[PDB]
Amino acid sequence: SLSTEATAKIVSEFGRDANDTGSTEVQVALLTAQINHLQGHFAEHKKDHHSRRGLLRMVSQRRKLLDYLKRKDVARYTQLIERLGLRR
Amino acid sequence: MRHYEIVFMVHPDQSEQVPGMIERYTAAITGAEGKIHRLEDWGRRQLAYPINKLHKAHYVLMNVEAPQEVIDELETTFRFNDAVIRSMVMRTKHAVTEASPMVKAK
Amino acid sequence: AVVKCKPTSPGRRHVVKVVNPELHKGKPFAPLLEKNSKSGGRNNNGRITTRHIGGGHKQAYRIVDFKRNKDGIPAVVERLEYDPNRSANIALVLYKDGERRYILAPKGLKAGDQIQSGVDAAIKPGNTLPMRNIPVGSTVHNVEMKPGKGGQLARSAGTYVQIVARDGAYVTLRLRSGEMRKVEADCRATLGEVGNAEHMLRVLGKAGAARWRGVRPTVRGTAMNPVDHPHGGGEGRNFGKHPVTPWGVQTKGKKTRSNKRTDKFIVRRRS
Amino acid sequence: PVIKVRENEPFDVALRRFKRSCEKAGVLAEVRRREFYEKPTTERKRAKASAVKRHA
Amino acid sequence: EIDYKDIATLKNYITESGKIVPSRITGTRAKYQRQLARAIKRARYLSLLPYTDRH
RNA sequence: CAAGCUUGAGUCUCGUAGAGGGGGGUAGAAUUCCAGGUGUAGCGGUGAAAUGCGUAGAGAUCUGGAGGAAUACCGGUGGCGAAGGCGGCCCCCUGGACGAAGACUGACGCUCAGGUGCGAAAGCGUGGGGAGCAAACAGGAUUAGAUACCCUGGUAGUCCACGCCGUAAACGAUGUCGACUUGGAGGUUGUGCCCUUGAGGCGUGGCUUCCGGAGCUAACGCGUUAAGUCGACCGCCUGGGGA
RNA sequence: UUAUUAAAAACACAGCACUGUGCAAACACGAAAGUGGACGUAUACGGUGUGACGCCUGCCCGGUGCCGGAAGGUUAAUUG
Repeated sequence: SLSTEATAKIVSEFGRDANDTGSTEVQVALLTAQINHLQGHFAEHKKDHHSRRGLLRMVSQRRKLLDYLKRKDVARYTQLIERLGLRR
Repeated sequence: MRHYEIVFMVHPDQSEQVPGMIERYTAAITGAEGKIHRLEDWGRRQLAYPINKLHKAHYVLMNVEAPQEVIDELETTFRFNDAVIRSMVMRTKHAVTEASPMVKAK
Repeated sequence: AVVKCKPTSPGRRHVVKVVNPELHKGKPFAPLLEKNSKSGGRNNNGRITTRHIGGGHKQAYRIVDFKRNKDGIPAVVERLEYDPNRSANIALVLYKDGERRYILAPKGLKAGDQIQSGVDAAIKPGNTLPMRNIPVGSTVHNVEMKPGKGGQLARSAGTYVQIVARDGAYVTLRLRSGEMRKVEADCRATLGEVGNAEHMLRVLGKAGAARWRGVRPTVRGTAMNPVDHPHGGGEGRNFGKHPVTPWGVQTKGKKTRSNKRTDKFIVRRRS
Repeated sequence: PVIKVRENEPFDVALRRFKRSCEKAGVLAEVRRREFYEKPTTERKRAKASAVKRHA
Repeated sequence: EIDYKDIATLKNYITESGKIVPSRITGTRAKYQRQLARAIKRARYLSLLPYTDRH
């Protein structure tokens, strides 16, 4: 998974505090970082279905978090999807 | 920087090339900002079974903390060195600076 | 990559071509080109000595360095180039002193890789060493059979040779034909295997595609008259005889190797 | 199952010791087990049945 | 704390023919039995222990 | 609709166990084959035989070599995985689960037609590889016959890379999620407490095997891992054949 | 493709298979030198049969051929 330092950096830049590790923005950012990191692994290991299942779990969890955020506050949703480079 | 435990056997006829091999390996490990936790020259030991029609191989043990590039170079060196008849690199959880039983027997 | 063309024409239906986006799209290196005139399979008597040769696209000969005797000096690969004279691709390398040469492109090589020949070269694909300095079991190509003569074995696309044993002044090689041969250790070889391995996957697709390569049609002996071929004529389709060459030598089984000079180097014949 | 006939022992006790050692090593059972192929389902069912009958 | 280099200790968990003894005979925990099996296999690789009584 | 809350659901910290997956390397035992030494008339196989190999020197034994496949002992109604499945050792990449004490978000949840993905073995396509085993096939037996069981061989296949196939008694013949309801003996994996007496005792989680109480069931049996008492959603059934 | 009575179902063909060939290659033209094969090197080259693709390609090694075997029998020049 992500190292401790990368996780701390993401939590700091996406959270309202250094301890706000549960915010929707922090969770979506961590999931996006893990997906982007896994992208390179699966480019080389196209036959790793067992890990791709966890990758798809991460993708679906990020999708549900983004849906909840868009339904809750669309402004933060837009800021997040522009800061992370989403929307296909 | 992960910790590794390196054990390699040398041909018995090449026992005096072992100090030079150790010198080169420590040079390569510390040159890459790595540490050496333990280094033990067990000397010649009777083999439990013949390896390449040989008995009485020369054993050396190393405990190093080094990146993966230098460890890959060390494995390549072991593979291409004809004097090293057998080697094995293993990861360890933490640094090991305690004397192994082979030298703890004395 | 291996791509199949869409059947927009009966001649294009079965064409399967090999595309390589890394090949140089441009003219080859001029100082390493020569005139390569066609022969039509005719010898100096003007007679056809090898049938089914003729026509095809004009080709210029690339001077490929098969000796690799520029030791000690590193070289970098500038680009991979198409070579019409062989099935493999060739790489234009640039030595440190400014000399450019053509070598057979091994598998995995790309522009920017660094190669070197000599007894001190590192063991990696592209390097050339005397076979006594190469570990037993390794896979090599462009092998010499006489020291300093130039590589002659494993030069086709995708081919390679593995050193199976070394003793005294000789090493034993397993050729791509499955034959075990002895070669003296001072002969040189290049690490790795020849690139363009998917060359065998291509399908020409139409009769004209073979004509571009200078291959004229092959007439079956049984389709001729008795004066032309031992397989003769007959009312209808008749064979009734053992298959032979146009000159009466039994094909399909009869061994033709007769060379007592080189028998001492053949450890075991192919099978 | 190496048996070295030590001094001051008759042959019969050495032979009986050799048999005891070769049976504690389980070589005959193994070479009788390995002479025919047992499907993975068959060996799993046999192990399950043996574990079930080892309950008394 | 089972070390493949501790052949004096590993020889207590192998038979006279070099085979690993089952955990039911020595009554050792499953976790330390797995550690012992791994250590014995590694020591067999390093030719510190025999694979069999033959070689 | 608006604002909340933390108990459902997630994030972070530190660790734990594991044949979870993908890639590369390597080790030993054994089978087969090749070459040679010793050695001589049998070997192999079966209920018994014969086909088969063997005086051109087999089988046995010893030495060297080649190649492929699978990993004895550990090993265990043991472990991991959604399922199919996963078993030498080492390294590289990587998913999930669990536990301790906290911090964080604040219903973000459950189920899911159509849809998509994974999916044993056999089978198919291309290129390799091929020791053992072995559909088809051949021969020897048995038999009234024997297109079989048994024997001697043996091709595809089994193995690798990449695609396809999408089926199994794919089974717990038991859909997923959540709550509640007496017990006993174990296994495995964390964690806490105590002159730690001990490989100790006492708690507290996760997964797991057997027995059994109420209850339920046509019965067999299930029984806190329910086939008991309920709730949400889905799939499916409507006599046997035809099918 | 039968110039000048036959244009076709014949020949070729891409594809397939077998087989030979380790490079001074096999093979071919050459009393020879040499040349072609090829400034190529088994993913290459020659020969033979078949003839895109799809589904496939069963049984027979007695005869003839080819390949392997080397014990034995027979057997040339030579030897005398």
